[PDB]
Amino acid sequence: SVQIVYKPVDLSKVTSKCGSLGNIHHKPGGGQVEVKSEKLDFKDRVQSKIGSLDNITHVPGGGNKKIETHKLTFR
Amino acid sequence: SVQIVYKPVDLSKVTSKCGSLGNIHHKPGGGQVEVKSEKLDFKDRVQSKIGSLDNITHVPGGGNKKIETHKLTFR
Amino acid sequence: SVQIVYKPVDLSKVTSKCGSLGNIHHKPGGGQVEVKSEKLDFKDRVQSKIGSLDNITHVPGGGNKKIETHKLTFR
Amino acid sequence: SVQIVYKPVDLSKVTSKCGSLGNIHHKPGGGQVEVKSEKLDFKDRVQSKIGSLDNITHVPGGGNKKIETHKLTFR
Amino acid sequence: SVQIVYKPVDLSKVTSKCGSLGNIHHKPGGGQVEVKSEKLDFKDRVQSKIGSLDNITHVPGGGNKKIETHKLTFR
Amino acid sequence: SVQIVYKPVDLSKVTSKCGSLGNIHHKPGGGQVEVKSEKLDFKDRVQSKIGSLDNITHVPGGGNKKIETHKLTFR
Repeated sequence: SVQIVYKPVDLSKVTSKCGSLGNIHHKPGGGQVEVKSEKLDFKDRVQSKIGSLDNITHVPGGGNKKIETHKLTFR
Repeated sequence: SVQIVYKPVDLSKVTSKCGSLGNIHHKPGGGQVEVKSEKLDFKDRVQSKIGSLDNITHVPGGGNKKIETHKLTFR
Repeated sequence: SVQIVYKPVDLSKVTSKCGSLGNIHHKPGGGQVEVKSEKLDFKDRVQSKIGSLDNITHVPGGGNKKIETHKLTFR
Repeated sequence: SVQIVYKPVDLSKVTSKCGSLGNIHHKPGGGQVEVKSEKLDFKDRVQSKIGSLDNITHVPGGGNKKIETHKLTFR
Repeated sequence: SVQIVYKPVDLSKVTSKCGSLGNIHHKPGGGQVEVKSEKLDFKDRVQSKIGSLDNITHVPGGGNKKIETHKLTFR
Repeated sequence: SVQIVYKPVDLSKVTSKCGSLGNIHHKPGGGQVEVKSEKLDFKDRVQSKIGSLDNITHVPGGGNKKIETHKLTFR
């Protein structure tokens, strides 16, 4: 016969104090984008992008990530 | 015969203080985008984008992510 | 006694042929203008301009200037 | 006694042929202009300009200037 | 007694042929201009400019300048 | 007594052929200009410029200058 026991335990305190978060700035693609094209011959899929794209400005006043995982297999 | 036990336990306190979050700015695609095109011959799918796109400005005054997971298999 | 004579003469033909004037373009101030200002103290005249201004696009299909002048003094 | 004579003469033909004037372009201030200012103290005149200004695009299909001048003094 | 004579003469033909003027381009201030300023103290006139300014794109399909001048003094 | 004679004469033909003027380009101030300033104390006139300025792109399909001058003094 089989006897199995699991006792995970945690208290942890993942913390982040700030007195004053200030004055973040972000200027992607300030400048000028130009794209000329003549006599182009494609015989398959095309994807294009031009300009400012996919620009993130994440500012988590927190941003305290915490993660956990627990597997327990038996055959 | 089989005897199995699980006891996960947690108290954790994922915290984020700020006194004052201020003054975030974000200027994607400030500048000018131009795109000329002449005598183009496609024989398959086209996707295009031009300009400002997909610009995020996430600002979680919190942004305290927490995650957990628990699997328990038996054959 | 005094005897004075003036005989200016001209035929000149100031010419400009074009077969086809085409396709002029002009994009001033394509981009973005921003102007922040805090705690400014003036004790005299101010002039300001912001943006697109005073942009000319002269296109004289002719533009044949001709000029002449004639003074004739006596004391 | 005094005897004075003037005989200026001209035929000249100031010419400019073009078959086809085409495809002029002009993009001043494509990009982005930003101007922050804090705690400034002036005690005299201010002039400011920001942005695109005074941009000319003269395109005289002709542009044949011709000039002349004639003085004739006597004391 | 005094006897004075003037006989200027001209035929000249100032010419400019072109078959095809094409495809002129001009991109001043493509890029990005930024100007921060803090605790500035002036006690006299200020002039400022920021950005694209005074940009010419003269394209005289002709541009045949011709000039002349004639003085004739007597005391 | 006095006898004076002037006989200037000209035929000259100042010419410029082109078959095809093409494809001129000009990109001043492509790049980025930044100008920070703190605790500046002026006690006299200021002039400033920042950015793209005074950029010419003269393209005289002709550009045949011709000049002449004639003085004739008597005391």
